[PDB]
Amino acid sequence: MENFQKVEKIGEGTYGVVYKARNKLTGEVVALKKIRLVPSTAIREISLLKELNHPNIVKLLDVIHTENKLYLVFEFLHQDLKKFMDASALTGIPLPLIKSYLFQLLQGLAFCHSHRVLHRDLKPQNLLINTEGAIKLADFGLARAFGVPVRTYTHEVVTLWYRAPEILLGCKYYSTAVDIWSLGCIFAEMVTRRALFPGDSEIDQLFRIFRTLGTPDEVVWPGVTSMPDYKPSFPKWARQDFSKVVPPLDEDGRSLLSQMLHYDPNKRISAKAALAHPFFQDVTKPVPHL
Ligand SMILES: NS(=O)(=O)c1ccc(Nc2cc(OC3CCCCC3)nc3ncnn23)cc1
Repeated sequence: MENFQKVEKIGEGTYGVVYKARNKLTGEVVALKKIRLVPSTAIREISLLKELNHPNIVKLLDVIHTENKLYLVFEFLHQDLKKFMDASALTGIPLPLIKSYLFQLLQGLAFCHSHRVLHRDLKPQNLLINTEGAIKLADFGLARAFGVPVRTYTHEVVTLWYRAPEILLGCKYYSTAVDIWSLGCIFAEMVTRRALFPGDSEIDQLFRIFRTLGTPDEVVWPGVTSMPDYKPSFPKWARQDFSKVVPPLDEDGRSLLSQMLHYDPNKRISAKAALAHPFFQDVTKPVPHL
């Protein structure tokens, strides 16, 4: 900590407070995360994350494990997608910039997924943007290293809006498909300027998904009915049209979105396949206003 002069609180992250800080010796401006907790397995896992380098992954600069405490030092980025969505809500983020952002995030996912590393907790607050038009994923890999709690150290409720249905149904093992689900949710929210599934409990989250995509059954999701938290008693809603769900989105975007939101994680499109989808045929990289 003392190697760093705290500039300001960015805010309270999943695992502890996050600060903009300056490296008092190198001049480097960084995001400093204190990890609220020791454990040798978290140490070796975090150490593996140091090598997982990609232009759309927030760079982990250093792990500081001193005085039985853990700090992570990241590349600093000045804005998150939530702030940027809020800032541009009168008109929406332009479609070419949505496409650029989705394309870059899928490249980041594809890279981490090829190394068997998952995010598990994608959300506008951990998608970070710069002035060169780049978008980057923050906190990749941390969930496996430390977990995902219900509440933060500060009692802020962790959001369920981007949680994949297999998680809500009590899947014990997560696949890369959970990140594709979240990213699809974020894609829809960029387009409509409304969260897709703003649940405020697990059942509310599940039943919001169900009311939009239809209650899943054995037809669309082989094995759904034997999942831990599946209840035969769930109401059986019918699916709605994507035309009604994400209106302005064109037929390519709707078609991609549909594949990122398949119930069965095995049927859900991979980041690699999604990058080849016709939706990206005219992708470009605009500069955002910021
Ligand atoms: N002003 S802002 O748009 O809210 C914003 C958002 C994000 C940052 N930077 C940030 C934030 C961050 O974690 C966030 C997660 C959500 C709670 C606040 C900390 N991790 C990071 N790694 C590199 N930059 N960085 C700075 C400002």
